[PDB]
Amino acid sequence: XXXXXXXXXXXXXXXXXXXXXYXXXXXXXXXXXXXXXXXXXXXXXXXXXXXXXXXXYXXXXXXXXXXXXXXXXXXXXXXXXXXXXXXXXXXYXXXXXXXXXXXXX
Amino acid sequence: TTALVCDNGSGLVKAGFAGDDAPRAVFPSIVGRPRHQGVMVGMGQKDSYVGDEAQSKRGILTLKYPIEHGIITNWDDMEKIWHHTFYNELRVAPEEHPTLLTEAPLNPKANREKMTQIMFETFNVPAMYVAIQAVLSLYASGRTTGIVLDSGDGVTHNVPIYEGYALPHAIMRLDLAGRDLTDYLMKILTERGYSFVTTAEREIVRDIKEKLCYVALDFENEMATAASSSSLEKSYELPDGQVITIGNERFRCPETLFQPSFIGMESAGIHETTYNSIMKCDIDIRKDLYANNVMSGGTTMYPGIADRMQKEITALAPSTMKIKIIAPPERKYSVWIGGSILASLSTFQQMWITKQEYDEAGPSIVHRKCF
Amino acid sequence: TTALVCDNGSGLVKAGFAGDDAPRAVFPSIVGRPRHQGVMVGMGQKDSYVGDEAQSKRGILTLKYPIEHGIITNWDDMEKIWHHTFYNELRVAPEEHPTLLTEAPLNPKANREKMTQIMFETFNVPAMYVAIQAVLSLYASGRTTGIVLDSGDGVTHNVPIYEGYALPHAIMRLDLAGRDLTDYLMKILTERGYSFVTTAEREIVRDIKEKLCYVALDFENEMATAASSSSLEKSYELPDGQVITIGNERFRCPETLFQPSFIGMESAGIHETTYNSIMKCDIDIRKDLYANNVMSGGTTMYPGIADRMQKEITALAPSTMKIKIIAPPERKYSVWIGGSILASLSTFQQMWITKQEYDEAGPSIVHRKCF
Amino acid sequence: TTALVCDNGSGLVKAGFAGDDAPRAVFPSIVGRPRHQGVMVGMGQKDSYVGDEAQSKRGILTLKYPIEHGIITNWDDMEKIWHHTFYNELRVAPEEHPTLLTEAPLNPKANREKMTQIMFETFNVPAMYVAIQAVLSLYASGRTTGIVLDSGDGVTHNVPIYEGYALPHAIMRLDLAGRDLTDYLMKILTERGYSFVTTAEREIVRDIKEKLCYVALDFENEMATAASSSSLEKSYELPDGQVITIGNERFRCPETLFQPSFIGMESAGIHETTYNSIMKCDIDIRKDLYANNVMSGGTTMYPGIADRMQKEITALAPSTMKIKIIAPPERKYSVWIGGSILASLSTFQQMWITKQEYDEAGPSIVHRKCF
Amino acid sequence: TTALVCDNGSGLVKAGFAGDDAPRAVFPSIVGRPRHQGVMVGMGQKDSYVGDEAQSKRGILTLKYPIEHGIITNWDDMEKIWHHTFYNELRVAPEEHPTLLTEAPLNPKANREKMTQIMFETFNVPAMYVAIQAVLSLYASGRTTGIVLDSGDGVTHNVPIYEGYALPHAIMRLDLAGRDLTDYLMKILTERGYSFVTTAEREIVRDIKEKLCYVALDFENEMATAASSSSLEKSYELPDGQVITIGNERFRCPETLFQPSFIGMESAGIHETTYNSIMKCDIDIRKDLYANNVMSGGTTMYPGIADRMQKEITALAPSTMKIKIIAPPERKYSVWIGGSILASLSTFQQMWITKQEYDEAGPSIVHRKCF
Amino acid sequence: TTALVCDNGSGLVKAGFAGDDAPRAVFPSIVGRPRHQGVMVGMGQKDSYVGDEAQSKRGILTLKYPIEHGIITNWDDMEKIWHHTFYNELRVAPEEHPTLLTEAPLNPKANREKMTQIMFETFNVPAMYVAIQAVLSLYASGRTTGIVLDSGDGVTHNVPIYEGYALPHAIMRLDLAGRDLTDYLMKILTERGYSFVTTAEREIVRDIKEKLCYVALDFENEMATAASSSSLEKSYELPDGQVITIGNERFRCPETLFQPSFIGMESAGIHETTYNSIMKCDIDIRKDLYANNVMSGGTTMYPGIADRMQKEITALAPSTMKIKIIAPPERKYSVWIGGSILASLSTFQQMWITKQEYDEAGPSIVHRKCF
Amino acid sequence: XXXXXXXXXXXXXXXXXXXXXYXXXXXXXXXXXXXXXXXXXXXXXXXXXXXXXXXXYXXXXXXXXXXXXX
Ligand SMILES: [Mg+2]
Ligand SMILES: [Mg+2]
Repeated sequence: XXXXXXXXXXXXXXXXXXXXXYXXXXXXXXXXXXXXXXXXXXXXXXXXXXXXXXXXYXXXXXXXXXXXXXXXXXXXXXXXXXXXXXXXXXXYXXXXXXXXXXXXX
Repeated sequence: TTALVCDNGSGLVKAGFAGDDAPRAVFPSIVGRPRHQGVMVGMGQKDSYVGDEAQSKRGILTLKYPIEHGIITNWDDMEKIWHHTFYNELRVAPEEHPTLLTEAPLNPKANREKMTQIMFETFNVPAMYVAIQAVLSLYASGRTTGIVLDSGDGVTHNVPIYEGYALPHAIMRLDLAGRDLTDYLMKILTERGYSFVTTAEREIVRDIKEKLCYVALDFENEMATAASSSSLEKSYELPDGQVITIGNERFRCPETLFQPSFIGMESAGIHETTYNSIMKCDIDIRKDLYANNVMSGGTTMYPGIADRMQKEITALAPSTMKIKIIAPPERKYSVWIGGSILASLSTFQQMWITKQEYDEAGPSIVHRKCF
Repeated sequence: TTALVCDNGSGLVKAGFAGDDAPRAVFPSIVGRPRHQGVMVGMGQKDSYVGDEAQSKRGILTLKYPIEHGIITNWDDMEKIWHHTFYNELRVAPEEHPTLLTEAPLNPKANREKMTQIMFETFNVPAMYVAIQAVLSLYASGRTTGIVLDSGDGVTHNVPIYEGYALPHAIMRLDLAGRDLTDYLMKILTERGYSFVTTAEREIVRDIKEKLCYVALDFENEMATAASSSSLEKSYELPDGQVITIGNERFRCPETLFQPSFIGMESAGIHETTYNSIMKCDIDIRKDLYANNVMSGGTTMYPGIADRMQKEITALAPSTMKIKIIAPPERKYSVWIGGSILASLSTFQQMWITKQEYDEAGPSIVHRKCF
Repeated sequence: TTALVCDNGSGLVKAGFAGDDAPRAVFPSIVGRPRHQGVMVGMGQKDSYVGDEAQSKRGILTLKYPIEHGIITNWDDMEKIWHHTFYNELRVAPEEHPTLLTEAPLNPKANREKMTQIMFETFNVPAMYVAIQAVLSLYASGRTTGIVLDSGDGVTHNVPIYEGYALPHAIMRLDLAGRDLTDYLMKILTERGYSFVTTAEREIVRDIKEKLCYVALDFENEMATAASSSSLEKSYELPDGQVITIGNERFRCPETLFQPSFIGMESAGIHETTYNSIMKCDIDIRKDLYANNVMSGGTTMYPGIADRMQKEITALAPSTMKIKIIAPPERKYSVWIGGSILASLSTFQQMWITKQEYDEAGPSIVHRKCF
Repeated sequence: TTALVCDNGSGLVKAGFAGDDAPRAVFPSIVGRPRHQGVMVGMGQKDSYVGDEAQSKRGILTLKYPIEHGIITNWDDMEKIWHHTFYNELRVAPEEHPTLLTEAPLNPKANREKMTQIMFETFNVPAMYVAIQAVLSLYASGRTTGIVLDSGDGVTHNVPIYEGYALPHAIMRLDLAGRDLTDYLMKILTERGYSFVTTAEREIVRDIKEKLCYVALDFENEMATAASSSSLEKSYELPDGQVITIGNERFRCPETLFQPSFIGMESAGIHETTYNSIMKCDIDIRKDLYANNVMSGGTTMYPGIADRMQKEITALAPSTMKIKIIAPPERKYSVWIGGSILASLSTFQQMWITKQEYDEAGPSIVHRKCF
Repeated sequence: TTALVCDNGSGLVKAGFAGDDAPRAVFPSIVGRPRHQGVMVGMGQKDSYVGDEAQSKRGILTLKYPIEHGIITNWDDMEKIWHHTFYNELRVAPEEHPTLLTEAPLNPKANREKMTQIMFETFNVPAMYVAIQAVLSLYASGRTTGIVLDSGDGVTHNVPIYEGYALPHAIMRLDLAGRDLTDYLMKILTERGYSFVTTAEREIVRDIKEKLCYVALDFENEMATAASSSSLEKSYELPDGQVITIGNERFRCPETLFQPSFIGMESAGIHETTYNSIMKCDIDIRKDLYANNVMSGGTTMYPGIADRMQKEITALAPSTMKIKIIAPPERKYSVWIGGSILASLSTFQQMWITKQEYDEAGPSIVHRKCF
Repeated sequence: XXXXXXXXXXXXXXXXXXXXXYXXXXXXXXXXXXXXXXXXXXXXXXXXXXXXXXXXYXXXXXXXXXXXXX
């Protein structure tokens, strides 16, 4: 005969009982604006990467420092000098012989 | 001051100060509203009900269940729950303490962002944190390595944690939690066909899951006993009304976890998930995890799970290597217990979010700052 | 007669006669079986399904995926696939032609030995060959030198080939292929948390990888735009059902190739692998390979890879020397195309295995006779 | 006071006082760092790990290996290693003793100059010396003449020493050491295709090189037995997890030393290197060296090397003249043992560098003062 | 007809008709063969390579070097070289001309006897001659007296020739040629330790010997500048790949000639050899040779040799008497140029061997007929 | 006391008391010094070596040869030799005896004057004498007349002695001694071209001169046999290392004495020198010398010399008159033996120099007092 | 009440669904008997070695022929 509390309460209830609408309205709508950060979880990623690859790890030291390798008046070259002195035949023998042989009494 | 933790792992909701052994009291996180014209005019109409208050009143109330699949579905309902729990049980004011939040892992950002937004704005509260279940589960269980299964009301977990670190690739996440299982129960139970469906009626099943269930040791052999015997069959009352008596229909329910055909999905189940998720994780660690295996909360309550678990891993493992599982007494509280420990140590003073950041940067803060 | 080539590089499976420009048709190599009681008795039950037939039927079927990591996992499934493809598409009888097989390099002998065993016994077939992907990739791309990256469904490759020769020490082999990447996608996607896991559901992702992805030019800067802009964000339907809309979550996926933390392993990634694998190979050759750089198949499909590739090599190379990459139109077919060329030249009449050897010596024959 | 020697021949690192028979303890010279978010907040995060401490912890750590090819790659890592070893094992303070350093011969000056620079500055230490491996190897082995092969983790050596003198032209230096060999092992092993690549996973191979290897007496004949027999095949566990069983793939590995195709280089190999390097050295001496032939360390550990060595030299020598080799029990310690002797004799008091020179002249001092 | 000369003084190989000013083209006398499985089946496999063809292809080829110490080591390789050079460059047929051969003096008969045997039999060729380097060097340099130093790839020479005659007792013969020097270079270069050993890698050094070397004027004083200055240091690229920068290590190399310790031998070196070898030769002649002093080919290319030469002879000579040296522009071609003159004059029609003798008497013919 | 004689005729050095039949022991008069860095620090470095001690040690030592052409070249080396021989072999103190010295005749005064100066001053020694070789050679050979040829390491002699007198005009003196011959050997030997030059390597030849040589009876005819036969060819080892096999190259060496072209000089050779030097000496004596002809030491050791000698003198003599030669067994010792006799007879007590004169007059004393 | 189609189909499916068993059965079992051949890849090794070393290469000519010189 009417539209009533009774019918209106019916609508109220069904509304309360209807899960699909209210849950969809909150969850589905809120799903879309989900995310903005430079994640710290990704900080782990970057750091690991830093630890990861030889091209950073080896090259940072080895290109930089193995650039400049050397200076010495080699002890090995001391060997060469000594040997050449020992084996400059023309120096020792002919100096000694010229010195002595000139004197004839 | 002092530090306070809410568990909103779904099902009954757990809240308590740091350092008490067990939370002060516990609430289902039911929310319910009137269903019928209010016809005692003498009655005060209150339009929303929560907690054991609702748990008494249920019959004319009807339930909404504010967490689906560990993601909290509808905010204002949460706000009712949350507000009620603080003021009515805790007699606590939001300024008074840091508050600690307990999260399903690997699940959509929104729960983080709004949770923090509400709790810094609606309540205004010194410090906030969100922590992943397994971490707490380890701290309480006190083995720095492990793998955890904790299947609550909501989404069910495997995380290996090695001592001091996460293996987030490792992790598996499943919607098999006890709620959905329980709703499967009815589709069994109508076979005997004492039968009822409404929200309150569905929670009535929860009691039966308390009393009458136990885990199949072996499924075929149990069926053979089912042909032989009635000890499988026990007699139980309605919460009020009838005596009801239940056959294999009791033990068959948990089997769903081992064989999730019966409400049908494919992920090959808890145990095969576990061994899968290990074999994902790397080679050397494995023995420790084979040693240290830890379980908690809603599903684990069932008698017998640990045995069939051992049967399953002994199936899939090369038998050569040690296997065992832990089944602590306190499992249903475990999470919040671990949270209490987590709250206790001064390092969180280094670690909490503070209001200041929330001033100076958005909800975005969380997702960097916490795991 | 005439000569025929199967591609069983995993993913869709490619088959065609020598000298056609492109294979006649192509099949996913899905295999799937029923999941549910068959309840139209009017229906004929067929218990196994493959190919676009399955691709239609999927929903109640569930998938097995018969190639893990380029090694073919389970023989009888292969036999279904293989048998089906010949008879149903090709209308070809096994005696009729030589058949040519396409292999991940440097991977376990068993696939060679059983593949040949089956195909000489189960089918009886004039001539068999197994060829390494990169070789075909060069022939089709037609530069006798090169280095190849082709990352299919399955295990992902670097081989330098110098003109006319192999450098087998040089070679690097990685399990990073698009399949595993795709399964990582879901662990991203649940952040927005429109979320689904089952086999068919996982293949649904493949479409999104078709449409919505593109490669990060620079990761930080892209994130800065992510804070600025929504052009990063596009709106896409379920194959049926909803509209879905995806943020940085699209472009973030390919980055895994450059930074394989996100499903975490260490091998420092494609680009660093490439420069590593060169610097393994010897000194004089290098310039040519720096010039001639070639890519194909599953991953390469993404827009933009070539640019960041150039950025990476220009990072690691001494800039002084030339760098470029090739990005041919046809990459996804490339392998089989090269195979067609490989089949064409009469020298394989010198080169095929014949039935006679298989009579007179075992499967052992292969491993001498082919690379 | 007393005199102390570090071995930093790569691989495990050896340190001990003069006159003990064997060093107090030994450390891999692994260095490793975290790979994953540290998620027990209860854990103290320590960011760097070395030594058996790391050797336990490995799985989440990932390795850097601080010596490539006997040249120490990255200084601060060394400093960690070095510092740790002194303080933690030795309980020794840098002022307390001279310290003695053990060097690959004929390799770039930088390792000398920085090593000394650090150890005089960062530590401040009474006396420093750098000595070439072969010299120590002789002293310990106690034959004043000889030729030495000692192939460690790092670059692999031939030096003839005649009694009391060097023949530095004679010397040959090769990157074939066991590390690179081991990494070749995996490219074999994936044929059987139980297969794993990461740093920790690579060290897992080292154990297999301990247990399962032995040297080919004759390569063809062994292959013939491979066709005949399974005694060639043995069954072995993962360090944890599976049983694994390995064919010719065990013995094939060492053959690389005799035939370095398999990871391919040309220098015609150990044995031909040896006879080459003799025939370089002068004519009269040769018989003695043919008599006195001495081997040590990492590669020599394998059973059987000495036999095939004799086969090779008997091939290349005119058979007329004596040949034998020494295979002492202690080879893996040998270097440090000899170092201990080297430290003992008072003549090094004449010989050490002292701080005073380092004051009065630069790092340049070393390169004159030591060999 | 017309008369044709091969230079097989080792290093690049020089060939040209009589009376052209300079040979038509020039070839290294590299020979090289494949090193790796040939894996483009499209490629034609050719199994042997020579000449700039090889010089391009090198990287996968590996070198044999067919002349050690001016004695040609392995005949069939020579035959490849020789055959190739005639047919491919020269477009010449063996009947067509006499051919003229260029020899290290005072070295084993076998090279004479087989060279002739091959060239009369394998090729059949009108006339053959073998001539000693110094003779040609004089004719080209056009001073009938002299002393010659020409140190090629191969064994390094002093012959005084007086006008019109030999003093074969006078002659000195040394294995110090640029090849061995170059291989010493690497044992220097690893001090800076950009370091590479394989055959092709060794030839890469040859380029550096072209560009970066110059001769020490005074060794000590240069070292003093080495302490002072970096002009001693220059920056140079890999043939492809890196920039490389080289210290005293450039100039130190040639010093080996003056002090052959550094790859150690005793013969007291070039200059002392020269003065020794004079003072062997008789008394009256000497002034002329002191005046007429002539140098050519491989080593002489270095800037500066002549100056230190003058310093050395002014050291050893009684200063009273004239000294000078010749450093012609064309030295690297000189030998073949002189050969061209040698070929031109009709008197060789009197002088050639002819086929007839080879018919009527053996290889023995040569050793009478030529020097 | 007792009387002692040093032979310093070069080559091995001979020392012994008067009246023993043969000297106690014998030393090469090698002197040698280190060549290489001393790299066993355990080794004591001794910087100079002599005698069989050096003869063992040679390889790293390098030789100086302290007597050229019988004139002793470098005094301090001599002093080492001399000192060593007395103290180490002889166990003799310089005061203890007269010492007797053995001299090339007709050669520069300096060797006399310094020899005496040293031995009276550095050693202080009762009596000194210097005696000409031929005199001793006669006394030992015991024929008062004769002519002597004794060609040691050093300068090679003819002296006719008539009974009791000298014919100093008669005498001929030649630098053809075995040392220079041996160094010619190498310039032969490289024809077969097993080839080596360094000092130690040159002494290795000395052994071959021991074993493999013999004297040409007739040169042409021997060459004819060389064409016929291989008995001319014998097989011989390196002192260690190879077998070596030598043709006419053995016998050709001694021919140099008969034809000194091959290392070229003119003095028409031994035999023509001898007949020349006779025909210088006067007319009547000649028959005796034709009868009495005597030879000794280094060259004479060769088998066969005496025969060709007789052939040569029978060529040049008028055949009418007697010719013969003596070839005693002991020739290599002969000189010192004769010296022993010379020492024995009391008349030298009349004859020695004494210290007193050296006090009262200079070195000048010698040159009067002795021949 | 039973043992049924419903449960039996469950078991069937699970079998189909269990990846560990079927994949392990084929791959792990077939992994062990992998290899027997005189590899042609090693033929390359041997041949290269033959080309590799002076002791064959120089000595084959030089020992043989410099034997007879004259
Ligand atoms: Mg593919
Ligand atoms: Mg030349």
